[PDB]
Amino acid sequence: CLGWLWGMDIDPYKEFGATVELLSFLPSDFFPSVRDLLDTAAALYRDALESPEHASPHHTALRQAILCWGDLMTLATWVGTNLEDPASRDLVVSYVNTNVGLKFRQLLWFHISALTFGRETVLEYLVSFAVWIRTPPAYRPPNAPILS
Amino acid sequence: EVQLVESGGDLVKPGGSLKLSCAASGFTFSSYGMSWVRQTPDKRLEWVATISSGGNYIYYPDTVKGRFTISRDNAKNTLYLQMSSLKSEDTAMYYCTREGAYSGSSSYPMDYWGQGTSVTVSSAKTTPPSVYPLAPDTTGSSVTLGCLVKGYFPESVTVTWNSGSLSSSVHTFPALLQSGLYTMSSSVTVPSSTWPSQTVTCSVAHPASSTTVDKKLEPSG
Amino acid sequence: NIMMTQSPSSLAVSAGEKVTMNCKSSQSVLYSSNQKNYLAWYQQKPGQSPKLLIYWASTRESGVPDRFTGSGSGTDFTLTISSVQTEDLAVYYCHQYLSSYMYTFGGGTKLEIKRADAAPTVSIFPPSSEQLTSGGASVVCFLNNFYPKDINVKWKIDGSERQNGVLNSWTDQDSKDSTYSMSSTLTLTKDEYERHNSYTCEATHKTSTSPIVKSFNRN
Repeated sequence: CLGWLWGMDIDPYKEFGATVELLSFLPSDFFPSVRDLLDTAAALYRDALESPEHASPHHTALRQAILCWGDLMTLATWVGTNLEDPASRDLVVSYVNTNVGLKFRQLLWFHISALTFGRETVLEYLVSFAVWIRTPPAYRPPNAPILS
Repeated sequence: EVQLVESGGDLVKPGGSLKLSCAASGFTFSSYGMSWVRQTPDKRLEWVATISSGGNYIYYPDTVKGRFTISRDNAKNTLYLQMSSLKSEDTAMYYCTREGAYSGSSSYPMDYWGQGTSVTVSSAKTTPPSVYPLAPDTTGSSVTLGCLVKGYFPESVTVTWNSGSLSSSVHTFPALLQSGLYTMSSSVTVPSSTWPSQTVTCSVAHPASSTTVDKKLEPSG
Repeated sequence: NIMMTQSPSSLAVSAGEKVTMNCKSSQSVLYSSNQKNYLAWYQQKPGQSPKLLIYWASTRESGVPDRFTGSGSGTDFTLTISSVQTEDLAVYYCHQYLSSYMYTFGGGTKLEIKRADAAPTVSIFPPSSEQLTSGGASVVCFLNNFYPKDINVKWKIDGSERQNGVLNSWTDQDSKDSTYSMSSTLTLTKDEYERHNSYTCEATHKTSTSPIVKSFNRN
């Protein structure tokens, strides 16, 4: 599977140009609700691969992302029972939300915008927005880069 | 293999215009931002302009904004630099560079540089060089021959011996400005068994004046 | 504008020695969010375009020899070559890419190779037939393959030292033997040249207390 419980997961976005050391620059409130992210993800995933030529590795990799999120929803309920209660059953939701939860939130957005705009458009937005935050203020324009 | 090939460099009168081109190959050109960096005669490196992968975001320093325009054509795999209101302080070697941030992390600065195109902003008129042969005493094991290339403008000139055959013992002396014109020299050290028995010629090319001059080195007496 | 300052402007080292070159930024290039320094080092070998050596102040680029090491944080950075190779003869520049809205470069540090002292091979050349034909007369002296770069050339016309119309040009260090070469050119009119007979060029180098003398007479 793509998404993982690992601290520094091997090849998370590498195959699609970008890396986590680039997506990190974007704020946490920028990404929408997880349910809406997955609902609009599965929306394009089904109707594009069939019928092709529209077989893109973006929605193809999304199948290994949505199912791996399902592989966590089934896992979390089982962990918060089989062990103890304090810092064993209550810290299960605390592990996913929001650290592990943010990883999928940004991963979904990355692959969704890749089809909505273009892999290059996203990679360009990711580079230019990072460039915007890095710039020492005042010499930096106040108008932040947008994705449209 | 990543190749960046700049073209367009020339002698331009102050206040003039010039358009530089850079042909890129060996990478997905539309995935990378591109920049122009110039190297002045003092050997200082100066950032001129950047353009994002798509052509959406454009950046300029205070020295060039309003006079220079960076552009790209992702369909022709070309980067452009339209320079206008040219001034003498714009005289430099212009490099086309590929921005690396686009490969993955922000960690990456510009990674590949092209070979450059020299731009000369001057009112001094383009003058072709005068090539003089330097031929010699009781000849030792080796003889030193030379070529004096005098009174050309602008820089540069290329001197080749036996049209590239004689490469190993060549010395190219940097040009010096004398009375508003350049002068340079070149030397070859050949075995005494090869000269004057075999023919030694220096070929001087001044691309600015579309000049090529081949001078045969002959002995004296 | 973050100004980049490099020291020393140049330095000579012998093959196998450790080299340290310094870079100073007018303000910090450390991110504090990333906790990464936005500093790069480029190497420019003679007749070539720059090549990226180090990024994030300490990380080597793909294909960069292990001898190259970058260190420092905030405003003070260094590039270390431990140990030097003759191939490492280049100008090393530092670059800050924090801004990206105004990228800056350091002035560069010129790395030269220290070698065993070598005396010049001197050659004198009288004006060519075709040059005299045009009304000018240039006498040339080549001082080839010496070490160090410091050399003196005096021109003597019939015993008297001349100091008008002399241009000297040095070659950059040799890629093969790490030596320097220099060309001295005495420029006179055909008339000024014809008025005298003995033309001498004397070279003074660290290698000998006696000048290397080369001359010719119009006979």
